[PDB]
Amino acid sequence: HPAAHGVLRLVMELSGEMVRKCDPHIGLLHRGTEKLIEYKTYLQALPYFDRLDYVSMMCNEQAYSLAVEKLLNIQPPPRAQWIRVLFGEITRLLNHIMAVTTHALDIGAMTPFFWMFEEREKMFEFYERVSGARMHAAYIRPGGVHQDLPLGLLDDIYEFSKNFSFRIDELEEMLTNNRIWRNRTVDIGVVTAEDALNYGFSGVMLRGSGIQWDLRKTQPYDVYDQVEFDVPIGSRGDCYDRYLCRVEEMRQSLRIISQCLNKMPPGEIKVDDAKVSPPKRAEMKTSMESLIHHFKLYTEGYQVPPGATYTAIEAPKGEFGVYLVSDGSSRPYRCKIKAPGFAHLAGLDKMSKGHMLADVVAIIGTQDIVFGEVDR
Amino acid sequence: TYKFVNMREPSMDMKSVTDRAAQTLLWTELVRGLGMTLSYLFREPATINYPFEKGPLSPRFRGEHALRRYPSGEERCIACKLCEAVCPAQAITIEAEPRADGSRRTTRYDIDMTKCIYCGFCQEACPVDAIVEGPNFEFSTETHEELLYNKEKLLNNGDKWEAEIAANIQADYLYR
Amino acid sequence: LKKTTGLVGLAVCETPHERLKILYTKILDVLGQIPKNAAYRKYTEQITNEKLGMVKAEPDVKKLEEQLQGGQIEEVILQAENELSLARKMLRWKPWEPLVEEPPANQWKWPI
Amino acid sequence: LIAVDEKLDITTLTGVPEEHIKTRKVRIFVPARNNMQSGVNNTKKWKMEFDTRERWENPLMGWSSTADPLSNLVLTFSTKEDAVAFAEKNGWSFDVEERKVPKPKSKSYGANFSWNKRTRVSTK
Amino acid sequence: ASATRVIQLLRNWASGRDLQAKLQLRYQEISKRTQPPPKLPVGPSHKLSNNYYCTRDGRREAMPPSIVMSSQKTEKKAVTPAPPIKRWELSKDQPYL
Amino acid sequence: GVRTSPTGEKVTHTGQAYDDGDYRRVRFSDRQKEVNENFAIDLIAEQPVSEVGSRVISCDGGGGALGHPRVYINLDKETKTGTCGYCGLQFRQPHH
Amino acid sequence: NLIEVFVDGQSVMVEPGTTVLQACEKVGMQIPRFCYHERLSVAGNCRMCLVEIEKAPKVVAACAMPVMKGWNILTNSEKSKKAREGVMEFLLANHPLDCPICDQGGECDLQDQSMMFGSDRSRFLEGKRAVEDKNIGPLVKTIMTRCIQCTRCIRFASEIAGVDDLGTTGRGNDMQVGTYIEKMFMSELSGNIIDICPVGALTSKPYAFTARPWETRKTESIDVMDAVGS
Amino acid sequence: TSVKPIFSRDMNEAKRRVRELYRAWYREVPNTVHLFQLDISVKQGRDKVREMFMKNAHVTDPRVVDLLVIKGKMELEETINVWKQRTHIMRFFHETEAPRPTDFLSKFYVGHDP
Amino acid sequence: TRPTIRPRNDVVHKQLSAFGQYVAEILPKYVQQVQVSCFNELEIFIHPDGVIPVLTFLRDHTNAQFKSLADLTAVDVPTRQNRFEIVYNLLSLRFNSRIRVKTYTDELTPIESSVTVYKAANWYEREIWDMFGVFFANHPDLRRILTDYGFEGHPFRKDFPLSGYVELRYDDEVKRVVAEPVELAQEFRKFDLNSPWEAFPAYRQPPE
Amino acid sequence: EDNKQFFGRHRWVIYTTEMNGRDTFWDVDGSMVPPEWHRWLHCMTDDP
Ligand SMILES: CCCCCCCC/C=C/CCCCCCCC(=O)OC[C@H](COP(=O)(O)OCCN)OC(=O)CCCCCCC/C=C/CCCCCCCC
Ligand SMILES: CN(C)C(=N)NC(=N)N
Ligand code: SF4
Ligand code: SF4
Ligand code: SF4
Ligand code: SF4
Ligand code: FES
Ligand SMILES: [Mg+2]
Ligand SMILES: [Zn+2]
Repeated sequence: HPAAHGVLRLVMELSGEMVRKCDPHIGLLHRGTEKLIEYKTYLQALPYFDRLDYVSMMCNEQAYSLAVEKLLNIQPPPRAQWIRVLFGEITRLLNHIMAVTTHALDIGAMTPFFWMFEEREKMFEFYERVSGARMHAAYIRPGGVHQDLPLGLLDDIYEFSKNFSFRIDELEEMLTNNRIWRNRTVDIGVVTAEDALNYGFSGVMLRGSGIQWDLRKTQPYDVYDQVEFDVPIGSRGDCYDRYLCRVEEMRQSLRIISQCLNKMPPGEIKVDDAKVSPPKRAEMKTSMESLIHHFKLYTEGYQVPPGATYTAIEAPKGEFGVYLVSDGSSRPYRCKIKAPGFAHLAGLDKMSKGHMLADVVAIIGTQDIVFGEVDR
Repeated sequence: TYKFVNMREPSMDMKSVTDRAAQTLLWTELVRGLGMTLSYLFREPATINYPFEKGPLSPRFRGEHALRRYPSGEERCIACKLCEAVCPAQAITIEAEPRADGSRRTTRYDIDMTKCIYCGFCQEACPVDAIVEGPNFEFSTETHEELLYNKEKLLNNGDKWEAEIAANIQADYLYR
Repeated sequence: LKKTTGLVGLAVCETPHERLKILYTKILDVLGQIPKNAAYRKYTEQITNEKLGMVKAEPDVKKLEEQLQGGQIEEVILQAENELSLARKMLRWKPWEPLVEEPPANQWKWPI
Repeated sequence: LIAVDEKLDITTLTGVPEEHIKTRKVRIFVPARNNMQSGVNNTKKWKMEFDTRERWENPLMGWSSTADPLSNLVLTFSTKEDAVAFAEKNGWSFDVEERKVPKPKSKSYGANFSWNKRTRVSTK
Repeated sequence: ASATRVIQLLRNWASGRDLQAKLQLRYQEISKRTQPPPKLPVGPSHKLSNNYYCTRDGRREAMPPSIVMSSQKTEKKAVTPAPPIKRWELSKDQPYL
Repeated sequence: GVRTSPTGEKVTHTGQAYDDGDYRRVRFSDRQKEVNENFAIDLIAEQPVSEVGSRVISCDGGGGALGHPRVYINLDKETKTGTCGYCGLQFRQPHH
Repeated sequence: NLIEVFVDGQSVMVEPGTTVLQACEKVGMQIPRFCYHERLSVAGNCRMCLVEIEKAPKVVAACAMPVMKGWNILTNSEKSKKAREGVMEFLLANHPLDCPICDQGGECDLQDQSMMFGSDRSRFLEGKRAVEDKNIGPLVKTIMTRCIQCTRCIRFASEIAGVDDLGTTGRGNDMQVGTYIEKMFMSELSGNIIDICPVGALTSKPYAFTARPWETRKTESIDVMDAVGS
Repeated sequence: TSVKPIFSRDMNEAKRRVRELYRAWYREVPNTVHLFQLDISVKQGRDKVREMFMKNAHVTDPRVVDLLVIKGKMELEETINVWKQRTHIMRFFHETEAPRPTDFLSKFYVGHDP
Repeated sequence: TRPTIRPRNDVVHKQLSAFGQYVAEILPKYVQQVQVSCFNELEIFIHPDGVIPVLTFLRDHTNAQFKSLADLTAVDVPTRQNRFEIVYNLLSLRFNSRIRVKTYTDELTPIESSVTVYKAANWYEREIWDMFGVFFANHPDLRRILTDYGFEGHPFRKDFPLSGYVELRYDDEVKRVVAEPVELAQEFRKFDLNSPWEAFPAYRQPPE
Repeated sequence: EDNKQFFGRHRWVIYTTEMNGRDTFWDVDGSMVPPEWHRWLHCMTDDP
């Protein structure tokens, strides 16, 4: 189904076209990612996180890296942290473009889809320049980032950010004050603050319902405590308010990107500890200790001290969490992935009470579900 | 800090009420959207003329694999199996034995390109730059079996793309 | 006074002080049935008397909200209702009794 | 709280096929130290693994194929009693191998230079 | 970009903004595809002296969790997991949209 | 340095060649067998031997950080050449 | 009678004549080692097993120092860690960069103890040492640039196999292990020198280059070539 | 040792639940054959229900019986609601699996399997 | 400066320890243990039948307003008598904190459903049942959520094979997708990676 | 090459009508370019 994102079976009971109940049948994209992660090492399990929410890829990588570094008791260097924050905001822009345009396409509008996907193409070029892969970069790793930026990336990112607010403005010219869009979205999928908190919603759902909560502000990670930005807050808790929150979050991510570009520091890109991050190729090819550590890291992997951690980040779709359990070996004993869309899709049935088929389509769009992360 | 996305109230003066009534009766914002789409109609399209034009790529791009050689012609791979150990998807199968001249060289080197996830760990783990991910990405086949590369196929890819592979590695080897 | 609380589904109360006093008094009455030595009773009685003293001391809503540090006055009332329901349930559960059962010998060992 | 005078058995709930429930003999053992290294950190936990089954050669590409779901399955247990309890409740047959620890040895550097004993070394 | 002056005027009038100021097509304003060779820094642990791994070992400083209370093993004020979160301030840059 | 089997099938540098009675040769009918023509063993044999006047020499394969790990070869045995085993390169001391 | 010693403050009763290494083994701590094998004699020359006694100004060789009454053995002390780092630095300073072409590969004690007890960086800015390779028959392949002069093969040869054709010739940094003549170390117990060599200097020639330790599956069976039943 | 019962306390109540589940499955086979357009007979479906019930006849723990009837109710509701397809219903019948030999001589001929 | 070592927060450590003592005093009937990890995470080990009282206290109490259920999973540890370890991750927005509550259970022992305290527990407990076999007593609708229809076995258990026991293909004779025993063209190559040299002395266990 | 066109359209190739032994008058592939011109066209370098 075009509106079902490919791998959702929504068993719906309809009285006429009014929706009597929704019974989301998921697992059509369940792969066994957690079992496979148990069978891989810590470096081999990074692309699995790359492919979970395949619209916020560097965000998933950052969450996994933060969890592993917390268990390892190491600290990424400042330049690595600033690169992580910059690309996390670029990833947030990518994800919010995808969310808004696909929501508007399920409504019926396609020109914004095409425009903002041209912008997505430019950001994909940035991804490919740093990493060599257009989406599944596998660039953010425990201990920092894999490689340093090429010598024109910051200038090109500055140009892109310079010419992007106009694209957001053109997007808003077609949707914000359009009475058809307002009729389709206003007072659709209203969720109260208490209901959102109990059902376990996070991120844009809470902010649209009016709860003042954001992990980047309350529980900062990396260098998010050194950047200034505003947290959009909704009032009516409906699709229109969540759309406004997402657009304003795109603008605030532009703010953060500008600050990162101006404040990028010099230095190294990974923790200067060859027992966790690999040494450089020249050191590997000239130094015996470096060659030994390269061999051991790429065959067995670093050992992680035993323990369990739950680390969460403010991914573009809400709170993305990882509960990682290590038994002192080079391979993770347990890895539970908390995708924010799981709870939202669980709450889909309540939000669609007393609505119609088109309303349910709009509600799915405003929840912004990725079934890769839902099913894992 | 935080901001309210939608908490403004409209003024109730007669001029503003008349303006809103005119917007309701005369579809002002609808005409505005029409004007935006007309502007995009008169702008320049952003389409490249594939296959006669190609999108930009970088020296870091990960495409089809290749096995390199030394400038003397000797194969770089020494059957160390680091790439096989580090491969996330277990796409590499390597079997080796001493050669006739006593070198440590591979007899079997298979990559299942239907199992590979094109992550580039193998070229990071290689201590002699033998296995690389070349710039080629247009290698789609008509049968599944043709995607099960072996040592002869990978060596042919390396010999065919050696110049471009060497140029890319020269460009990007100072960042590694 | 204020038009909205800013939270969907949470209405504004015209009489915050009286409602808060009623809820705190009900909470204190319910806690009187819990045994005196129960650790639950002492702490919640302390916090309720601390918050009941504030509501009877500050007539201004904004100053009272600043003093309580519990968000808005409607949020404070909702939290009082939740605390009252929890007090009733804890009276039913009786969790001050000694431990039900110690776990097996190696039940929380890690790594293992 | 009911009382059952029965042995625990969850074979009907595990979902394993009857063939792999009945015809499988797991081996509970402590792994032997790899002779190539002097470390002894891999000889501390009991392991449970299944008997080897057939592996043949794939006609295409010559890979090694298998039909045994439990070929790569190895479980780690802290104690022999725990391992045996798990094997019994899951219904597989089992063979238990007692742990082998090196016996204490009397070492003395001064024995290398004995006045009249054969322990004197001819080199250093 | 390459366009007629009348077409540019019609685009500006219809869109309401000066499009040439913010173009979505890149005309020679991007960085060159060939760059001078870089020289990346080394790091903080590349010293030849006073640099012992025992003093910069993150993993070996990890400790098992501290057992605050175990079953096997005055008037205290009631406490909270953390001090209550302070109320957010309304943005000065743009409080309302 | 490709070689032809008695069945008309090319022999790979690893010696692979399907037997006469092997049924697996059917996959090559109406199609071709992928064999690389260049043989690394032949090329490295074609390479000459570098004479250096030192007891120990170092090889990194050429290119520095683009070669292989640097290794040291001891040129003391006069009955044979010292071979860098990463790149199979032979070195010798000036005799006579 | 047993004497009481302390390992990291934990009491343990050991027989007199027990070494520091064996006391730590009894309390469950395995001290790093290269030249110590429990089946061979005590040599004490690699110096990898140095530990600190609580009041002693000088670190002692754990593999050869008998314990005295009331000693506190600080296994993970700063002096012990620094001693291990220094010894590993010297070893890896002269070792060759042969890990990818080395059969020892992923089952090397030099690699594992370097990753656990040594530093992560190199300060050696000089040239390395290259040693001529010897030939001792068709079973054992010798690449003696990887030798760390631990004298395990010498002690094993003489003591266990009763064959005294292995030793050290020369002295100083140019010390070499070999027969000094073209002699084959042929004996019924030769591959055990392949097993006990902690580095890749002595490796199996039939097994050369075929596999890596992490790939292989280990099956515990018995031997049928003779009636001992190994 | 007293253990927390899932349901049924003793074994007789577990048998009662088993009989209720068997009746529910017995009255569902005609509707299943009709809706899924199965080419099998109603007698074949009832026989398969009987066979799947009989393979657990050796259970003597009431908690295991309770879990079995819970799973049976789950897979019955997957059939009444037509969540399952014809594919799964016919997966119950192993219509494509080749008959594995069971005698020692045939097993010896085919391969190394015990 | 120690740039490569994570800085520690003793203030947060002390706050978490104090709150752990507080809750352990308040609920002595169920709480068996309280721990604080050195990266400042509070962990509470309770008796399995105290799930509802402990969670209701942690949600409604004024000094612990853990209004959000961040996660709910289980861990399979075969070596234990009660192999399954149920973990609840709670987030308190009022005090900007997070807590963890862990209980234990085995194959045949049910755990009371917490859908009456948190509504996310519905799908979380359905997933726990689907992937581990743990039964939840008063669940509104307990069934498989992720596995295929009619799938037998609970995949996330340690004793379940990675590739399972069955695989799917389309059979032309019967004109439908069929399930057949698993058969791999290339067997998964199991690697023994653990080094035989102990890495972390701080976690060393007694020889016993 | 035409630098006046926007990035991506500034370089292009007109394929031949016969390569090796196949007539490519209408059937033109993206893999018909040698590796050096492939790099030049995909803009991994600015030097032809
Ligand atoms: C012949 C060519 C005509 C071409 C016209 C093209 C116009 C532009 C085309 C784009 C529009 C097409 C998509 C838009 C479809 C939907 C448009 C729409 O919504 O219009 C309805 C619009 C919206 O209503 P709501 O916002 O929902 O408010 C309801 C409150 N309960 O309401 C309308 O009815 C407007 C319809 C136009 C009314 C005509 C104006 C009346 C003015 C009267 C003055 C003249 C009086 C005559 C007497 C003269 C006395 C001297
Ligand atoms: C497959 N994914 C991720 C989609 N978003 N699909 C879609 N049709 N919108
Ligand atoms: S790119 Fe990654 S998945 Fe592909 S062969 Fe290399 S290591 Fe394996
Ligand atoms: S990592 Fe390189 S040298 Fe080692 S086996 Fe792979 S391709 Fe060969
Ligand atoms: S002996 Fe060990 S450290 Fe030396 S080259 Fe071989 S694997 Fe590497
Ligand atoms: S060859 Fe091996 S066993 Fe002999 S002294 Fe050298 S390192 Fe030790
Ligand atoms: S092991 Fe003691 S000095 Fe070598
Ligand atoms: Mg050896
Ligand atoms: Zn070389």
